[PDB]
This record gives sequence, structure tokens and C-alpha cells, in this order.
Amino acid sequence: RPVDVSVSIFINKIYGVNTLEQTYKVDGYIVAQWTGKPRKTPGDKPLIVENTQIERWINNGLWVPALEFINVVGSPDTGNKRLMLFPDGRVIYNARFLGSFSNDMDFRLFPFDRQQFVLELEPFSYNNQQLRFSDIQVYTENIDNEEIDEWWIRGKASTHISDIRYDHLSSVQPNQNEFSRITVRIDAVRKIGYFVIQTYLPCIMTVILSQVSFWLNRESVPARTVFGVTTVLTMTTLSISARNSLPKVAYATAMDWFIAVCYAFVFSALIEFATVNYFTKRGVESVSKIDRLSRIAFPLLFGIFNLVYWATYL
Amino acid sequence: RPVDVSVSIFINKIYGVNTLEQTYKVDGYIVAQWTGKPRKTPGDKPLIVENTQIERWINNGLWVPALEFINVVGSPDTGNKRLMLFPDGRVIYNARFLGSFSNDMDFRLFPFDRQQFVLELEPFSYNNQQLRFSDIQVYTENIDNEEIDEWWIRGKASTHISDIRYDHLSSVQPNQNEFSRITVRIDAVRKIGYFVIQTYLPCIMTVILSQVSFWLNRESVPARTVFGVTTVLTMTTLSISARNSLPKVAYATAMDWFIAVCYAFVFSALIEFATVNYFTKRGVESVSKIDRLSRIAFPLLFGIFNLVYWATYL
Amino acid sequence: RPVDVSVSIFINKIYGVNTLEQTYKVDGYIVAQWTGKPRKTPGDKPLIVENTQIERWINNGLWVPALEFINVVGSPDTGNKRLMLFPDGRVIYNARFLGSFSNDMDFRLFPFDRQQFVLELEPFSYNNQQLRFSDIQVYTENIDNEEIDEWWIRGKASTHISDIRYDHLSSVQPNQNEFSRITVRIDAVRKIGYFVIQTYLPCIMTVILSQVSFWLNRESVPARTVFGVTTVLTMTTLSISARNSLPKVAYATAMDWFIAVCYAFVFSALIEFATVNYFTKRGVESVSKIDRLSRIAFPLLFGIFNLVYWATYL
Amino acid sequence: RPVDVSVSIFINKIYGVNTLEQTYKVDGYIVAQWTGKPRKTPGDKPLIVENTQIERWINNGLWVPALEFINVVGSPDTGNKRLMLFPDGRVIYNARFLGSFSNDMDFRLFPFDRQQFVLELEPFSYNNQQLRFSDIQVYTENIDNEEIDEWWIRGKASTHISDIRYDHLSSVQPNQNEFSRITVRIDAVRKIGYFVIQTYLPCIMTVILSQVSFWLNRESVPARTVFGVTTVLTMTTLSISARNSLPKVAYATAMDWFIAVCYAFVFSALIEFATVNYFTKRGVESVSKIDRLSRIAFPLLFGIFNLVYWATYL
Amino acid sequence: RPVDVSVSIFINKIYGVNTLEQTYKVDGYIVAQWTGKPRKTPGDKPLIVENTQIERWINNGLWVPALEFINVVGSPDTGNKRLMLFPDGRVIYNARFLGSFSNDMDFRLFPFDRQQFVLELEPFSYNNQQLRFSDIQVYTENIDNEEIDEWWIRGKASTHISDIRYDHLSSVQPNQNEFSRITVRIDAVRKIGYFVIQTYLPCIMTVILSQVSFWLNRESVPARTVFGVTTVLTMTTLSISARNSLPKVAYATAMDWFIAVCYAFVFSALIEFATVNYFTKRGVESVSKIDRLSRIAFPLLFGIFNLVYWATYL
Ligand SMILES: CC(=O)[C@H]1CC[C@H]2[C@@H]3CC[C@H]4C[C@H](O)CC[C@]4(C)[C@H]3C(=O)C[C@]12C
Ligand SMILES: CC(=O)[C@H]1CC[C@H]2[C@@H]3CC[C@H]4C[C@H](O)CC[C@]4(C)[C@H]3C(=O)C[C@]12C
Ligand SMILES: CC(=O)[C@H]1CC[C@H]2[C@@H]3CC[C@H]4C[C@H](O)CC[C@]4(C)[C@H]3C(=O)C[C@]12C
Ligand SMILES: CC(=O)[C@H]1CC[C@H]2[C@@H]3CC[C@H]4C[C@H](O)CC[C@]4(C)[C@H]3C(=O)C[C@]12C
Ligand SMILES: CC(=O)[C@H]1CC[C@H]2[C@@H]3CC[C@H]4C[C@H](O)CC[C@]4(C)[C@H]3C(=O)C[C@]12C
Repeated sequence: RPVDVSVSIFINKIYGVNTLEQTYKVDGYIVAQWTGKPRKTPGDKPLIVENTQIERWINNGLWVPALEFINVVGSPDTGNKRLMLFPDGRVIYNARFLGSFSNDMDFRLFPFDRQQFVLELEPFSYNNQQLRFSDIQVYTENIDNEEIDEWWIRGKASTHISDIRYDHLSSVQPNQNEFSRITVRIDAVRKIGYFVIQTYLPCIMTVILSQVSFWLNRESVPARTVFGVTTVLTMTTLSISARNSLPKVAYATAMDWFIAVCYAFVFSALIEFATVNYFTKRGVESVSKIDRLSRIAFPLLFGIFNLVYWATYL
Repeated sequence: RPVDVSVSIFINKIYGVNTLEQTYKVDGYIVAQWTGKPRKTPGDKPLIVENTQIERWINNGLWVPALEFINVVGSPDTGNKRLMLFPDGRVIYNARFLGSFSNDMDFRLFPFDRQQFVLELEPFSYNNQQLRFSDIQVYTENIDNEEIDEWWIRGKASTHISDIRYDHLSSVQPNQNEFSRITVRIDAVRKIGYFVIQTYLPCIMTVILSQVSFWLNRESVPARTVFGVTTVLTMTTLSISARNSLPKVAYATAMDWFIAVCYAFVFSALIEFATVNYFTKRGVESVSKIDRLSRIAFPLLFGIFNLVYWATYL
Repeated sequence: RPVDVSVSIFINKIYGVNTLEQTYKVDGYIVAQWTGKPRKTPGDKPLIVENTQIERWINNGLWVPALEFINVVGSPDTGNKRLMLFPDGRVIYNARFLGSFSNDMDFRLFPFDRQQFVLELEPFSYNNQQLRFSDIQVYTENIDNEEIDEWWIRGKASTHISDIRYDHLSSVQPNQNEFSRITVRIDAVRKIGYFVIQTYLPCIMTVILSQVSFWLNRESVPARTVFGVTTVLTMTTLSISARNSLPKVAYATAMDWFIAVCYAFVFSALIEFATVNYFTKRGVESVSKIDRLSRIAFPLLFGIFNLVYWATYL
Repeated sequence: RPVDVSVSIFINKIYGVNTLEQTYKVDGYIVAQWTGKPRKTPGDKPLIVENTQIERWINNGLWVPALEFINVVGSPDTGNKRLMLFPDGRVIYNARFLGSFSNDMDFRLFPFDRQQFVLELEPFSYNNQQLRFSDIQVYTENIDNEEIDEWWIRGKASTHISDIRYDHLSSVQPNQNEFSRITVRIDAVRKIGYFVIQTYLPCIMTVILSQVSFWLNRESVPARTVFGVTTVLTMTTLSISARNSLPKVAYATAMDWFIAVCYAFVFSALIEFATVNYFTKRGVESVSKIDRLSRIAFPLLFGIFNLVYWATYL
Repeated sequence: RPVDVSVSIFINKIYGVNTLEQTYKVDGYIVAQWTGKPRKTPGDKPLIVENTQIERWINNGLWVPALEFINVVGSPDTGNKRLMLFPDGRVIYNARFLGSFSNDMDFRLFPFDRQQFVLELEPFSYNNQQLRFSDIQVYTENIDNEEIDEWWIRGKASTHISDIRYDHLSSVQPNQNEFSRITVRIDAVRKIGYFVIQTYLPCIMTVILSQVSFWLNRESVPARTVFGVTTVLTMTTLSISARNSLPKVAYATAMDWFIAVCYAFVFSALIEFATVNYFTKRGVESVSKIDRLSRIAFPLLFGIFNLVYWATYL
């Protein structure tokens, strides 16, 4: 007695990925097919009914169940609606949907993170005892496979049919509070190219600039201080601007750890000079022993770190 | 004589918390049940009517009271609507809502503040003598309890039913102008991580950078002045950029007072040096005992301050 | 014969004040009551008609005039609509409105300006010979009077009813082209707290920083120049950023005049040092009497200026 | 035989002028009058039909032509619609329109440019052989002439009626593809106040700051270089921030030409100083006559430049 | 047997080009003509039916196929709709559309890139066996083919009719899953004027400013370091700010390569100075012949680069 419903979804385009609001817009077509009671169409041809004329048919008792996207931010922009009325009884609901979808996202591996563009479809007013999803096949490719859209699509779609228990229907439907839900997931990874130029490389070149102070002398204090404060302030601002593209989360990202280390070498380089200025009297010949090793200690310490960093997270 | 109305609300997700406009977006379901006049349904099953077809029923005299969200910023995004028509008379109104809600917020303890995500539900056109809310049940935790949405959810929801007197309905029914209101509150706390990295740490290291001037000498005036002006201006920009994440309120926040203190230590450090620069010839051997104590007075005075700060506000 | 219309407006909240666009958002309820032909309702109770069911009544010749907000930025967000049909004949139209309103604003006294949140209500299609507004009652205080909205509400509402002559209907209604207009005004004053921290204090501490150049010496020219250019440029950036919260108006504001002075003292301080640097050899012993007096002349001129400033504008 | 249609347009307000998108919002009323078949109204008074009830009238065969704004960005925000049915036959369509309009704008004389706020009105589905505009009257002044937000309304309105030939209807209407078009233009001039405060004066004072380097000496190279690099970079950023209030046009504006000159004097001052530093020993007694003459050439050239500039462009 | 449909599209204006979201807004009219079943119109004149009155015709069984824009971001802003019903059977659907369209764009040649503003029109519910596009005519030139605001339109439109195979109808339409698709392309080139003034010229003069350091001496280290760090940091910010007008793509643009080169000359000049500072005692006469030659090597190396750069990419 539960209505077996076959569902096919074609994803036309994915766009408007917003990491801040954790939303992403999905455009495509939807198809809902179920075998109902036979009817006599005008002619043996299948009857096709478009947007407005569908209302007159449900007014004559036609059964069209409302389907609902769960992980959506607002009522999706529904396009044109059509109805395929076959003589053997099978009904086919086809329409285009453009909605702003949401999904929980973890940024602990920013910007090397992997996230899932998920579609959560599930009917309304009809539980698993009344309406059941037979199968789901997502014909996303032939368009999707173009993955130069600010992300990298890795793998095909994943379809799964599950049963969700809503407790807020228990007061009204005893033991009838489970709904069949279709879930479609597409794994994707981020493209680190944009962030290398905005934060990573500016962090590196700032570190390179910060360490030039070692190679000057016990020279004009203005010079080695200007090198210090400019690199510290520059590294300070980059630490701020690097998170403006991220939600106000608590955990630290791989970009955060990279900045803190790059912050350390920059701040240490200044204190190193500030150290030899208090020890300008204890052991001064032409150059101290700190600079003679800091000119090599700092770059090598920083160099191997980048090797550990980029070898990881990749 | 007033109709007892049982209300159940299932919150799908809370998102889009905007501290500036003091809004927050809430998605979820609503259930409204009342006992009406008995009817003879087609079959013994309860009759289920979906979005558009409900309008035809109220045209035949069916009574569906309009419910209204008070603390909303604009007309909420109403999803799919359904009606459960039982033969014994009881009617059940179930629909999905996605709205931008508002609530009075106090920012005196920024960013350690506690706020409440509130839903204020109340009917339209029907007072408490005509329509009464029997009970309210919020089955929010099942989903909501995952709070990585820029805030920290601490505790379950609190439900309360009250009666509100609108004076602008006195003109039509004297003394019968009170409306039943359902109120749903969810306490929440902020995640200070983003603010630690964006303002607090940059303020601290700037203060740390400001105090390196002490450990130099009565040295090149350019150096110790560059330390002064850069740190003062840096602290000045941070004082401004720290408030762009807040509405144009009048009272000062815990972040504000914390910056003013960090502002004091930076400006005092410059004047401290600017003082010893006025005494460069009267009593100069190597160090002004002022600097010899400022190298210890400033960190300890600032160090104990952070202990006074973080012990408070927590 | 003109229909006397009683109007009551309940303001739920005023929010979203945008000084740039000179708009402001207003949420609340509206009530329009007029005496029609008597009828016999079902029971002596008043007949209540909700959103959609109004269509059936107005199609049957019921007279429900549409009321129109003049000073609105776009088509207001109409909430739920209701109709109270009384048996004694009086008809009552009640609905909730959320609209983005506009009003001409003068910003010559930024941020000490006084502005008016105005509602200009007036019907459509019905002149004063056909429809006249009897009285207006603004039930704003019950909620509004808690002035926590980036502004301070100073006083209750002020109502004015007038007759407006539209010349573009003279070609169609000779001498019958006057419309009854309801006007609701709420005076308000601005909260200078946000601007004290963003512009005033950074301007002041910059001026304080600008004068430290005097207390150095005829010293290292780099230092007193670094004090000079940084303070001028800092004051220049603050002079620009201070108007980004204002429309691109022509007249100068009280904040503008205050900055120009703060710009003058800072730029004068640099020119002063550049002057004593031109007199570095002709008449040099230890200090130019200019510095001996500028350390007192400038603060006294600056001190009395702020006192004259804040005594005014308040 | 073509239907003569009298048109009256009342402009309520012009607001939201965006120079970047070259759009502008116009709110007001519209009146369309044509003489139809006589009718018998209830009483000799004209019959008035409001927003929804018009649909029933056009459903009964009444001829109400849809009017269309050409230079609009999206479907304009249509307010309330009314219908005046006169007994002598003349029909009057009156409604309120709030739309975001567009017009080609030339910015070669930024910020002294002159622009026109244009309304291009033209019917749909009815050509000039079917519908013709008799006359047009724009009752704009009553309100409009008060402009306080970035522009100056200078002069009255200009009305013109024309016939436009669309070639894309020849396939559907051979030789009958011309539509009557109403065009309303309002000249306006820009208010340079905002730009004087944001760029022009800051450009001037920066140029003034650039020339103080002359009055120092062949002095501490840090000072006169700090004068050089800081002024060059400051003038560089102002050239950037000056165009963010403009679309990405190709031609250079009067503000651009003004900045390029101000850019030259700033960079020339550095090269001038950098020149005398290359000649510090070959022909040195006390001062390089270059600075002694640059102190007069530079201010006079800049002063006379503003005279050539501001005598023009005004 | 498939209905041949003639389609004409008139593009009124192209506006709102957003390179970030890769969208662009298109306003214009559409004409769809097909020869249908003969009918008896009132009079021999063609019957004209406007927006609302069309619904009654399709309600009486008239066949109006829904047409669909593929490369659209959301449900487009549909204007006024009209229907021409001819007695010989031919039906004509004419309407105005304003939609936000999208197209894949390649930014490797920023800002010398050439892009295509594409419209993808294709019907719904009717395959190529039922509805076929006979021909397409784009009458765009009348208001185009000259140039647009931020881009240059070069050439007339390009028309393409194709057959698109959707695999998601195979389960419901075996071998009948091909749709006729009209595609309209407009080639366009970018206007580099805005980018020359905003990034290129500031990058060039910054390199020029960086090279003045050579012409000082083995002089005050503060000066040549101030030249060094300021130019390096300035060039660093320009590398970031130049990409804020681009999506987060992975590939590097022609603007990126130009900045990286400009980054080298600035950074190389600093290392060059940092080299001669290491040789202040080891091989010192007055100047390191490196600086004596770098004053010629760098400009010529930079000069020839600009010739290679701008000769390319054009
Ligand atoms: C012997 C030595 O190398 C000296 C030279 C500079 C000094 C530091 C300067 C900045 C100081 C800020 C605050 O006073 C805390 C302490 C702080 C980090 C100092 C020290 O630990 C001692 C340092 C490192
Ligand atoms: C004698 C001495 O060592 C000098 C060095 C720095 C000087 C201060 C700099 C800032 C000044 C601002 C305004 O002129 C009021 C006075 C003000 C606070 C100065 C003084 O108290 C005197 C100081 C402490
Ligand atoms: C003798 C003396 O005290 C010198 C020190 C600073 C100099 C001024 C610096 C700013 C200059 C701007 C422009 O070059 C015009 C001239 C301008 C006002 C200079 C002077 O007239 C001479 C001044 C006042
Ligand atoms: C002899 C003289 O006074 C020197 C001092 C500063 C020098 C200029 C500084 C900027 C240089 C940029 C690039 O290195 C090309 C060359 C460039 C324009 C120099 C010159 O032609 C020679 C100048 C004017
Ligand atoms: C021999 C010579 O001319 C010196 C002058 C400047 C020095 C360089 C400055 C920047 C340094 C950054 C980090 O310390 C790694 C090493 C780094 C590249 C230095 C060196 O290789 C040695 C240089 C080239």
C-alpha cells in the first residue's frame, strides 16, 4: 500500500559557493515517477500538462505530493512545472529548482579541506507508511565534470535512501512519525591557488624580508628596527585578513598554524636584534655570535618548517 | 468557550546570526492542532490537503486561524502548508517557516555576552477570548544541539505562554483585546576564538612591541620614536577595526575597555621615553633608572591586568 | 458625505536606520475604521475575514479602500490582512506593515543632528470630497519608548492631518483633487558614542601625538619629521574615512569642521618644526623660544577649542 | 483611427542615484487618458475600480493597454492600480510606479559632469497605428526640485514624443512595427563638495607636504626621503581610491587628470631632491640653488595650475 | 510532425557584468512564432491578448509551450506577455525578459581577455520530436555592436541551433530525450583603461620609486632601507588588491605574471642594496660598481620587459 516513488535528479549547474554563510546554490531538474491507477488520456499519446494547468487536475482529485528540500536556506526558486499523464497510470512530476542549500562544514584543514555539496530531499504530509522512495539516480555529469568553478569535484555522486524520525509528529501520528528521505552527496576539494597568492606567499616573502635584518651589522638601529616593526605589523595584518574569508569558528586552521609560525619567526627576528642591542656591551668585536648563526639558523629553521607544512595537508 | 490550541514547533537549524542588525535566521516546522466540528471524511483515513487546495476549504467555511511571528524582520518565507482534517472534528495545521527574526541584545560584555534566540508566536484577528494556546513543545535539540554556527548553545529551550494587551484593539472590543503569545527562548554564548585572533592577540603583541623600546638605550631617537608612533597608530587602527563588528551602540564593551588599557600602556610607553628624552643631558651615564624600572613595571602592571581581565568576564 | 476614517497605528519597532541611503525600516500594525451600512452578522459577534477571503467580499462590491504610504522606498511588505465587519455597519481594516521609509534629512550637525522618522499615509483613488481622515492615534510608546536602536527617541509621536493638492489630477478632477493625508512624526537625536571612539578620540590622541615633536629638541630631524608626516597622513586618512558613513553631500558637517581644525594644528606643528629647522644655524643656542612657547600655546589653543566645541553642539 | 492617449506623469522623488551601476530610482504617479465608449455609472459620478477588481473588467473585454518603461533595470515595483470610468467614455489608468531606471552617462568631466534622469515610456502590443500618445505633461516640480543627495536639479523637465521602429516585429507585423514612445528628461549637475573634501583638498595638502622637503637642507637623508616616499605612496593610494566611485570606464576623468598632475609634483619633488644628492660635493658651498629656486617654482606652478584648472571645468 | 517554431530575440541592453560571480544581466524582448490550428478571430484583424487574458486561452485548451532559459541564475524577471492569435492558425508569443545570466569564463588573459555573453534558450516538456526551433534571428545591433559600459562589444550576434541530449529522460522517453536548443552569443573584450590606472601605473611608478635607492650612495642605511621595505610592502599589497576583482580561480593571470615581475625588480633592488651593505668594508672605495651599473642595468631590464609585455597580450 505505500506509494513507491522513483526519483531522478539532473544537476544543471552548481554556483554561488559561499564559505562564510556555508551555503551553495544548486540548479537542476527533478523527476518524480510513481505508478498510479490507469486512466484514459486524450488519444493514446501521453498527456502533458504545464505550469498553470496542473492546478486544475489536482482540483479534479489528481494526487500530486509536495516534495521538500531539507538542507535549504529559503524556499527555493521553483521554475516551470510539468506533468506526464500516462495511460497505464504512471505519473511523472518534472520541474526545475534553483535553491540556496546549506550543509555543516568543517574548516580545520583550511584551505586543504574537503566538503560535501549535499541535497536532502524528502516529501511533506506523507510518511514512509504512505509514500516511499523506490530508487534515486543522479545524472549529474556531462555538465558537472567541469570543475574550474572555484572548487574541484572529486568523484561521482553518492545516493542513499533513509528513514528520518520526526518527534514533532508523535503527538499527532502515533508510530507514524518516520519519513523517507533522499540524500545526494558530491565530494569536493578546494583550490589552494587563490590563497597562496593572498596569504601564503605574502607570509613567506615577509619572513624573507624579516630575516634581512640579520645580514646588516650592529648597524644603524633605525634600519634593523624598521625591518622589525614593518615585518611584524605586516605579518599582523595578514593574520587578520586571512580569516575574513572564514566563519567565526573557534578551532584553528592549517592556515592559522602556518601564520602563527610565520608570526613567530618574524617576531623572533626582531627580538634577536633587540637582544644584541642590550648585549652591545657584553662581548662586542665587530659582530656578535648571534647574527653569525641567526643568518643561517632562522632560514633553515623556517625552510624545513615549510617542508613539513606542505608535505602535510597534501 | 475559547479554543484550546496545542502547538508544536520543530526547529531544523539556526543560522545567519548577524550581530550588527541583531537578527538571526531560524528554519523549522510548525504544528497547530484544534478540535473543530465533526465531519465525514472520504474513507476512515484523515483527509490530507496540501498547499494550494487548502484555500478551497476555507472558501467552503473551514476555519483556519492565521498565526503570526512577532519578532521577525520581514515577511517570513512560508514553505509548504498542509491540513489534517479528522472526522471527529479536530483540525491540524502544519507548515514550514524560514524567517529572519529579531531580539533585543545587550553587548556590554562583548565578546563574553550571553544572548537568547527568541521566537514570539501569537495569532492574528483572534484574541484570547476567541483563541487560546494550550501548550507549546519545542523538539529543537535533535538537530539544533550541534552549535558550531559562530555561537555556543548552552541548555535546552524554555517555553512560556503569556497574554498581551494591545491598546489599538480597544476601539473594537473594550476589555477583550488580549492575545495569547507563545514564546520560545534558546540561550546561547559566543565563541571568543575569532576575537582572540583578530583583536586581542594583535593588541597584546602590539603592547609587547611597544615595550621593546625600553630595552634599547637612550639610543637613536628615530628608533624609539618609530617604536612609539607605529605602535600608537597600530593600536589606533585596531581600536577602530575592532568595532566594525558591532552596531553603533553607545555603551562601551569589555573589548573597548580592554583596548583603552592596551592603548594606555602603548601611549604611556612613548611619553615615558619622550620624558627621558627631555633629560638626555642632565644626569646621563647609560640608563635612566626610570627605564630600568619601566622594563619591569610595564610587563608586571600589564601582566597582572590580563589576570584581572580574564578572571572577570568568565 | 465624505467618509470619516478613523486610523490607529501601532509601531512595533523602528530599525535599520541607514544614514547613507537616508532610509529607515518601520514595522507595525495599522487599523482603519469607518462607518458603513448596517448588516446582520452570523450571531451578534463581529464577522472576521482573513487574508484571502477578503477577495470574495471586495468582488461582491464591498468597499475596502487601499491606503498608501507616500514616503516609502519600495512597495511595503504587507503581512496578514484582516477585516472586521461590525453589525452596526462600521467596517474595520487591520493589517501589519513592514516598509522601508524615507525622509529628507539635513546632516549639517553630524553627529549632533536631530532627525524625524516620518510616516506619510494617504489613500488612493479617493479624494477628500470622497474620503477624509477623521483622526489619527499613534500607539508607539508601549514598545518604542525603549530607545535602544542606535538613536535616542525624544518625545512621543506628532500627528498632522492636511489636504494635499495634486496638480496631475486637475485634468481629470477639477477642484476635487485634494487628498486627506496622515503624517506621523517621531523626533530623534543621534548617539555620539560610536563616533567618539571612531573619529574624535583618534583625532584627539593624534593631536596629542602631534605635539610630542615640540618636547623632543631641535633634535634628530628624522624623529620630528616622522612625528610630522605620520600625524598629517593619519589625520588625512581619518578625514576621508569619517565621511564614509554619510551621503556624498556638499555642505560641511560639525565633524568636518572639527577635523579641519585637528588637521590645522597637526599640519601647523610640522610647519613649525620645519621653520625652526630653517633657523638651525642663525641664532641657535639650545632651543628656539618657539618650542618654549609652542609646548603651551598649542595645547591652550587646542584645549579651549574642544571646550568651545563641546559646549556648542550640545 | 489610432487611439489618442493622453499621458500625465507625477514625479514624487528621485533617489538612490548610483554612478557605478549608472542606475537611478524614480518614484511617482502615472495617468493615462483615452476617450472610449460612453458608459452609465452608478450616479453621474465616475466609477472607480481598484487593484484586484480591474482583472474582472479586462476579463469582460475592457481594453486596458499595458504600458512599459523602457530604460528600467528590472520589472518596476508596481504599487496600487486604479481605473476611472467616465460617463462620456474617457477611461483613465492611474497607478504608482517605483523603478530603478538606467541611462547612458558620460564621466569625462568627473566631478563636474552633467547628466539626465530620463524616463522612456512606450506601450506593449499596440503599435502607433493602434495606440498613439497625444500629449505628455510631467508634473515633477512640486516635489522633485529639492535634491540633497549628491546631485543638483537645475532646470525644468523636457518632454518629447517620438516613434520608434523595432525591426524584430517585421516578421510578425509587416510594415506595422512602429510604437509611440514618451521620453522625459531631467537635467542635473553634480555637487563637488564631497570630492573636494575626499580627494581634492587631500591631494593639495599632500602636494604641499611634498614641497616642505625643499625647506630642510641637503639635510638628514632619512627626512627628505621620508618626505619623498610617504608623499608618493599617499598620492598613489588617492589615485586608486578616487576611481572606486566610478565604473571601470576607459576614458580619463577631470579628477584623474588633476591627480596625475598632483602625482607629478609629488614624484618630481623626490627626483629633484634625489638629483641634488648626486651633486652634494661637486660644486657645494652652502646650498644647491636648485632648492632655493624650487621653493618658488613649485608653489607658483601649483598655484597657477589650480587657476587653469578651476577656471576651466566650471 | 514536430512543430517548427520560429524565434526572434531583441536584446535591449546588456548591463551588470559581474566578473566575480561570472554573471551578467540581459534585458530584451522575445518572439516565438509557430503555425497552429486555424481559428476564427473576432474580425479579420489579428487577435491581441495581453498578460492576464492569456490564462483564459490556455485554460480553453490552447497550446502554449513553456520556454526556458538554461544559463540563468534564478527565475528571470518576466515583464509583460502578449499573444497574437491569427485566423490561419499561427500563434505568436511575445514577452519581455530581464534575467541574470551566467556563462563559463576563462581569465588567464586578465585584463586582455575576450568573453562571450551567451543566452541559452530551450523549451520545456517538449522534445525535438514534438517541438523544433526552425530559425533564430537576433536583432541586437540597433542598441549594440558598438560597445557597452565596462566592455567592448565587437561584432554582431552569433546564432546557433543545436540538439541537446538529456540522459535523465531515457527512463521515461526512450530515444525521445533530445531537445532543440537556441544559443545566442555576443563576443566582447575588456577595457584595460581602469586597470592601467589602478594597478599597472602604480606598479610601474613603484618600480621606478624602488630604483631611486641606487642613486643615493653607500649612504644612510635608513634611507635605502626605507626605499626597500616600503616598495616591497607596497608591491605586496598591490599583488593582493589586484585580485579582489576576480573569483578564487587557480590559474595565474597576465596581471599576476606582471606583478610577480614587478615584485622581483623591487625585491631585487633591496637584495642588491643588502649585498652592497655586506661589502661596506670588503672592497670599498666610494661606491660598489654594482650600484654604479645597477642604475643602468635595472631600468633597461625593466624597460625591455614592458616592451615584451605590452607587445604581447595585445
Ligand atoms: C636580554 C634580552 O635579550 C632583552 C632585550 C629585549 C628584551 C625584551 C623587550 C620586550 C619586552 C616586553 C616586556 O617587557 C616583556 C619582556 C620583553 C620581551 C623583554 C625581555 O624579555 C628581555 C629582552 C629579550
Ligand atoms: C618634560 C617632558 O619630559 C616632556 C616629554 C613629553 C612631554 C609631553 C608630550 C605631550 C604633551 C601634550 C600637550 O602639550 C600637554 C603636555 C604633554 C602631555 C607633554 C608634557 O607633559 C611634557 C613632556 C612629558
Ligand atoms: C622660512 C620657514 O620657516 C620655512 C619653513 C617651512 C616652510 C614652508 C613649508 C611649506 C611650503 C609649501 C609651499 O612650498 C609654499 C611655501 C611653504 C609654505 C614654505 C615657506 O614659505 C617657508 C617655510 C615657512
Ligand atoms: C642625475 C640625477 O639627478 C639622477 C638622480 C635620480 C635619478 C633618477 C631616479 C629614478 C630612475 C628610475 C630608473 O632607474 C631610470 C633612471 C631614473 C629615472 C634616474 C635618472 O634618470 C637620473 C636621476 C634623475
Ligand atoms: C651575500 C649577500 O649579499 C647577502 C646580503 C643580503 C643577504 C640575504 C638577505 C635575505 C636572506 C633571507 C634569509 O636569511 C635567507 C638568506 C638571505 C637570502 C640572505 C643571503 O643569502 C645572504 C645575502 C644575499
